[PDB]
Amino acid sequence: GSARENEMDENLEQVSGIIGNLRHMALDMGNEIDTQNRQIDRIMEKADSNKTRIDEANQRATKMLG
Amino acid sequence: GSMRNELEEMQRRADQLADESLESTRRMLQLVEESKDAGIRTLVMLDEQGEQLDRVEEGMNHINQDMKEAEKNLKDLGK
Amino acid sequence: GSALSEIETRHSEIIKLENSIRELHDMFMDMAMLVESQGEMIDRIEYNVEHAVDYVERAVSDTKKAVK
Amino acid sequence: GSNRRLQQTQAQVDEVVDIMRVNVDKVLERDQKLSELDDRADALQAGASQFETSAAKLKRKYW
Ligand SMILES: [Ca+2]
Ligand SMILES: [Ca+2]
Ligand SMILES: [Ca+2]
Repeated sequence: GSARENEMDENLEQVSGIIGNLRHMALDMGNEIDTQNRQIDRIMEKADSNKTRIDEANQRATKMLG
Repeated sequence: GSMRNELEEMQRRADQLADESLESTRRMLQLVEESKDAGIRTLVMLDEQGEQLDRVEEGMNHINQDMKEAEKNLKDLGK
Repeated sequence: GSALSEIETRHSEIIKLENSIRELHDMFMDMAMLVESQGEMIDRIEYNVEHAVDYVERAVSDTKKAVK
Repeated sequence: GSNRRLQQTQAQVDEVVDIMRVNVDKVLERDQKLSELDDRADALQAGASQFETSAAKLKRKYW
């Protein structure tokens, strides 16, 4: 009738398995955030360049209106 | 003997500790299951967001290309 | 079998494990919250950039006509 | 196993905690970048709209 220690051991085994899955997700999460952070940096440089081009183009266009 | 009361307290303590350990492992399962759900949601969102960022970068590339052309035309118009 | 000290020590170790798991749980919960919040920002960025692409595309088509 | 299982599982948890601590910091960095890009993208579309209008006026005047 020893079920207490039995369930306890089973629960711990289940927990250990899940922690393995949490490690799995944590590693993927980290790799993905690193990759996206680099992409966001690329995007930010491109956004800055485009804002400059648009600002310059509107100024140039403005000079030929009116 | 008089120690019977003490011995019963000891048994109750052993049972209490064992039970508390069991209850803790049950709480652990609830915690890791919720953690797993959170991790799953996080990966689902990161996947979606990564596709959005790819489209944003493509958009930045498109704007860059078009603005090079616009600048050429504006300079052509100016002189 | 299993002296009280062993039962008590195991209990202590189990509680320590639970506390570590609670800390881990809080990090997964916070991570999900942050990523969800960042999704709101990305939705806006994607919308704004896609519209900027459209506006620029139209603008360049008009500059092409202006030189014609 | 009791003692063994416990120490091993504690070590497993400690490792994921370590990974996640680093991950949270990386996501806080992502947060700063995205907040800035959110503002930049909104300003970008606004600037594009102004240019689009000016270009349309150029077309109306010169085409
Ligand atoms: Ca209880
Ligand atoms: Ca109970
Ligand atoms: Ca003309």
